[PDB]
Amino acid sequence: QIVLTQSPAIMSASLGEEITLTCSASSSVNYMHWYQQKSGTSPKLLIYTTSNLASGVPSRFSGSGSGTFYSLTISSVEAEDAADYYCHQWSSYPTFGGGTKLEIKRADAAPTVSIFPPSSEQLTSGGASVVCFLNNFYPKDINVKWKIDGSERQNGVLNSWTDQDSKDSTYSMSSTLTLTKDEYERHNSYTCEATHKTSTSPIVKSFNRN
Amino acid sequence: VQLQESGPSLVKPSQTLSLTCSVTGDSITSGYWNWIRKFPGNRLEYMGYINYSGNTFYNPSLKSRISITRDTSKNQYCLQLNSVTTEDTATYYCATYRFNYWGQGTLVTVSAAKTTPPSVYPLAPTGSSVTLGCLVKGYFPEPVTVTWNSGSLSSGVHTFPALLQSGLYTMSSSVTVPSSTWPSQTVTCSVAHPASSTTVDKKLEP
Repeated sequence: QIVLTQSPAIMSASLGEEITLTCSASSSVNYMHWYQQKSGTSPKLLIYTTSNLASGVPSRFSGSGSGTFYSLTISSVEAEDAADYYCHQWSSYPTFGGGTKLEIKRADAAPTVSIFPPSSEQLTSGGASVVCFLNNFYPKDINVKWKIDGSERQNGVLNSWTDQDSKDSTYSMSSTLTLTKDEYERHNSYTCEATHKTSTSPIVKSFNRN
Repeated sequence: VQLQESGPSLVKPSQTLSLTCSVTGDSITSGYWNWIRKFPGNRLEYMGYINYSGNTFYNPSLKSRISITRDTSKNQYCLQLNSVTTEDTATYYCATYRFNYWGQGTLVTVSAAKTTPPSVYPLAPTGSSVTLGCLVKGYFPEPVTVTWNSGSLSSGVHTFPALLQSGLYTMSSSVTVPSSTWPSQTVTCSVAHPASSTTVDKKLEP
């Protein structure tokens, strides 16, 4: 099995830049295919047979290389170019590269924070989840802090990051604090705090069980 | 050209994994018709194909337990994988010649555990815009698809990847609409869980 190495694992780019992604092979390869996979969708053929532009693909994509080294070039990088990119070789044992993720750089953005109390349905089942949405911020690095009646809480929280948005290059996060109905009704005030580098002053969303 | 994978989402270990790819637009009497699977960690593995004249070609490491057949009278081709283990848990795709067009793909999980349907909890609260959501909790196995108003709101929707908890999965989805839209108009999240053959439609109340 021919090993295809893609460097680097993660590629950073700014709008309007021209980037080059590389694919190194463990042995000689006659031709290389290239594939793009955006989030939520299926992989799509960009370049086939080293340098041939596939249908439904802009001319700003171009593939070069030969032997054991092949390159994918993207000119005028747009926000929609945020995806994973795979190279591919066809032989008696076809393989794919490990993939290169293209992250898009952009202006810093503060998260719009929304907080939600447990639903009437979940409480009836005896559960209680408090959900906090931190949508459309940049960069990805951010911490969320849960305060129950003033005291910080770390147990029972689960955080999920989206992939980089293809429209505005931003990120979103979902923070869920899960308790028992008894534990939830044992306190009154519930607060989630968003500390992002866009401001020293955190963004605070809260409600009272009253 | 459109491709569509279909078949069970759960296969007990040592049993046989079967999937169908329905092709519309072109006939499978031309070109090449491949099967490809993807593991967690951006790992793609080519499985095999069947071509225009019925010839097959398989991944050497899969050849001993893989079979690809076709039904030209239905314009479909099938995938058969025997004696599956946990290692075979992956997202299976069907794709055309040179992998030009792919199907939506389907996540097949190898396990002896029963399917557990998801509970769908609404997320509701001023502002010119309002953020709504649905909490999808306590299901197995992956995945689920959350759509708002039959895809009418795909722009503004955030799909947060599922995380594992106590053997059960939990994900969430948010949607942002003009304050004029909700709750003046009905906004409903539809959660599909194919493994349990379950669809839950939760309406957002103010």
